[PDB]
Amino acid sequence: PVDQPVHNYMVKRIHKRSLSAAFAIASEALSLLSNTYVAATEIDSSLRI
Amino acid sequence: PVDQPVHNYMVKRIHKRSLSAAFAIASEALSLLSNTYVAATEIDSSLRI
Repeated sequence: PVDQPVHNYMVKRIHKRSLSAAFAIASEALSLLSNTYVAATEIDSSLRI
Repeated sequence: PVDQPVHNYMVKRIHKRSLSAAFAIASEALSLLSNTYVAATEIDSSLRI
């Protein structure tokens, strides 16, 4: 009668990372971009696509 | 904010080759070829083939 069980209690930290990137849009790109949000019979489909 | 993409634009030259060969026809050969253009009951089939 000398044996007893033992339990371990370790805990782990969560830590913290992130991921970032850049993305550029031109003035002509935003200009022809804005009309495709209201795409209709106007705003030419070839340049839009 | 120092990351920007870059695109590469290389173009290829089409170049130009050809291939040539010789091929001879005898006088008897072409003279018999002329009669086979009007192949009929005349111009014998064994010599024609």
